[PDB]
Amino acid sequence: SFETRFEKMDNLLRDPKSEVNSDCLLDGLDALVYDLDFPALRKNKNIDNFLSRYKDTINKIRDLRMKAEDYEVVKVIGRGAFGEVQLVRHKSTRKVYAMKLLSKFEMIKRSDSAFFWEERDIMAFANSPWVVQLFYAFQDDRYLYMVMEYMPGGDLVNLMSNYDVPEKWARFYTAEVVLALDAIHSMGFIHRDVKPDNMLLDKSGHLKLADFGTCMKMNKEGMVRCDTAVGTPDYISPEVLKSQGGDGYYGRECDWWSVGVFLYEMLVGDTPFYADSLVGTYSKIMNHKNSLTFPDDNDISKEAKNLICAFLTDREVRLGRNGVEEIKRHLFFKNDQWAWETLRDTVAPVVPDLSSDIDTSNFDDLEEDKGEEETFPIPKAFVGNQLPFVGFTYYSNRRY
Amino acid sequence: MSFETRFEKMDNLLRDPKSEVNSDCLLDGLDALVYDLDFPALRKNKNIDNFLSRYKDTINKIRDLRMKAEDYEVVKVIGRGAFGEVQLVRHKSTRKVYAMKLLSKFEMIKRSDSAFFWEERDIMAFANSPWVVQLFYAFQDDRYLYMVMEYMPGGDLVNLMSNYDVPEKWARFYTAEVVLALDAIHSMGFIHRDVKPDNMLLDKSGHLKLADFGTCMKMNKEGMVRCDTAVGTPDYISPEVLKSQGGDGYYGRECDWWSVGVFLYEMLVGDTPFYADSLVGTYSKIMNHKNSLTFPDDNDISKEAKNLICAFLTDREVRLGRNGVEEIKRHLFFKNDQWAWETLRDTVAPVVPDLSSDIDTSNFDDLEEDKGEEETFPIPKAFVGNQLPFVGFTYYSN
Ligand SMILES: Cc1cncc2cccc(S(=O)(=O)N3CCCNC[C@@H]3C)c12
Ligand SMILES: Cc1cncc2cccc(S(=O)(=O)N3CCCNC[C@@H]3C)c12
Repeated sequence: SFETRFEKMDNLLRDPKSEVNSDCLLDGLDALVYDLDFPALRKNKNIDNFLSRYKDTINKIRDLRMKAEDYEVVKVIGRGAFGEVQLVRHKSTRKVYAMKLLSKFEMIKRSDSAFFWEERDIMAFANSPWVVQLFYAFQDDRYLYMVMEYMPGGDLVNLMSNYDVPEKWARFYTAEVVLALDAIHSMGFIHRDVKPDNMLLDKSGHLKLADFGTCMKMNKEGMVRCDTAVGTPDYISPEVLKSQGGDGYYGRECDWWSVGVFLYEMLVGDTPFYADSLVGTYSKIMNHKNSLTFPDDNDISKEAKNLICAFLTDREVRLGRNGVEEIKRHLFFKNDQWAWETLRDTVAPVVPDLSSDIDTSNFDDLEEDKGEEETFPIPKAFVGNQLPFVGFTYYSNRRY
Repeated sequence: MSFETRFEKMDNLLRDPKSEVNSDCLLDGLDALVYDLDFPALRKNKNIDNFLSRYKDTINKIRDLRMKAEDYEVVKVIGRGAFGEVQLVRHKSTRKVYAMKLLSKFEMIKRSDSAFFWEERDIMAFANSPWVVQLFYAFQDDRYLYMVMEYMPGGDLVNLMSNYDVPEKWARFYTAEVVLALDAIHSMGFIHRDVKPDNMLLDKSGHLKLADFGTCMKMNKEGMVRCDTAVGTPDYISPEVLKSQGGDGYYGRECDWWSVGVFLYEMLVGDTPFYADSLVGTYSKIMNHKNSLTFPDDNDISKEAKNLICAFLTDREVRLGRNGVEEIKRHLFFKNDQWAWETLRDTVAPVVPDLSSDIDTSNFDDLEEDKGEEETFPIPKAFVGNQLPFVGFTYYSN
């Protein structure tokens, strides 16, 4: 019909998940103008006319869309591999966020993933108390921007470094991680990178999973086919570490192995497979059968040792293989202060004491500025470097 | 300005029909970029190959839902333009009848002329005047631009002048309707620059509308325009525009009234006042208008008609219409006892067309057969950009 078509079209223009909604269409034009405004291409008639035809229109567009100078930087609080994360306040709304930056030139310069899509999709739609929420995402010719909620409590690395964690606490944080990963699994994802660095606490002291740069979608059988290893040297599982072209076909059990490494560190004080070098940890992990030993100290309860061992073993025997419910039924979690279905409603072991909306005490000092980072080379001919990052924007068509 | 304001100002721009960043214009820019990149030589670049591979399923579906050419059923060819034919069509779904104009993209690029359609698209779409032919829809593909307009069943004034010896009473009516039609186009801020019977069409009631505006321009601060172009049909073109060969000339809107004087002269005498065999001879007679403008040895033309034709066919600085349009209306030639200006298009027309159906094309002569195969674009080796001058043309109505 003539109306059914006009309707179907209006869906693809509004739906927050359309490949061509207002966010994607306003980006596509913004990408073209950016990737044409070079004197070596201005010699072409069509390009020179097009840029002069849209010059006044495109400068009005960029002044109205969300841009970097809309935010007031307060302090740098994190360093990612591709860009820093800074505590900012929106100049107009006065609201405080944690803004993440991603250098476009850097990611294009050999980072075989285009990973930002998976993290943008989860943090924006997950709608879970265990997942850090993405509020806005925008871009320009240099960086990608991810405006997320600020976690004032800090990461679990900072907590472990300033405390000797007792079992009561370890039980709480391990249980909150288990529910956090089960929520990510329900979305159809294997995390592949579970570690304290990616765990942050809110203003109440409860745990959330920040960063999802290594998340991948499971198939119908619930497995993942990968030819290259992914993760962190200490927390990586035996099957993900030996990932090769011969197969490389693992399930979600690898995530629970990392939770066992996480529990071991909170009690013992060190990683279960520490070494003098980095490549030593590798041999120690592949030989987990004989290398996994607890130090001579009576303070690790029988149950704690049992769970850590139930996680740190071969995939086929490893606990958590028959669903997440057999992990929750474990005796280590058997306590008398909370229940699973009401855990994030109970009072946290360490409640943070904050002075203001911008209290950054739980975050160690960084440097700021660094000068100016070099970006893409000025094109001689049409390169089209913004085409990969088209439609990353999350502003005009957000889900409410 | 607040954040709630900045967000909403942006959101309104995607629905505003006058906006250059409206939803249809943004959809054009993506539709275009896929055409001007999908060549096996440019697939070597991965940023392009990856961009095209993502929007495959998507851009194919977009080009399927939007208004396309096969949505209309062609009934008969009724007109021919420089860049493509104009055909009477019926929309297959709504069953409504329109006159659709076609413009070959490749042709406009080849002739180095792809910046005139904007002025006509803007007027016919927003003019909202009984004197202006209305544009309902405008869409495109990789080959032509499309302009869906209201069909004028009355035919052009050329066909009327060829089948009748136009009496003064009629000439008075049609000249007055042109004067009001041009005054409406002037109020929008435009000088027409191309007033002739070919561009005048009658509706089903027999009243005049200006169709085709492919040479209109926006007037500057003093209400004038500086331009430099060639000459197409110099029979109606004024002295000032002819002296503007280069861009050294600044002319006002009084050039449009000169053409109205040529229009009145033709309706009565029977021929153009400065006609010649060659194109350079027509020009020479226009420049020497003080001596070439004459009248036949038959006093069929009244005193008033002679006066008005002379008041229009003189130097710009003395030409009638310089001191506004009101001094033209006050002229004694128009002094009649049939109508008044403010109610003219409500009176009965001198020639009311007799129609048989919604597709009666009797007032339009049959048109040959173009037959000439349209040439296509050669496969690029770099970025050519043969779609950028045609982004933002698509337009829908409510
Ligand atoms: C400090 C911080 C504070 N508040 C919210 C955050 C949301 C995502 C990431 C961070 S972050 O910790 O800056 N961050 C990115 C740097 C790489 N290391 C992983 C880690 C999760 C936040
Ligand atoms: C026949 C016709 C019939 N109905 C509506 C029309 C609207 C615009 C142009 C035409 S048209 O006359 O086809 N036309 C274009 C060809 C060049 N000459 C100018 C003239 C106005 C219409």
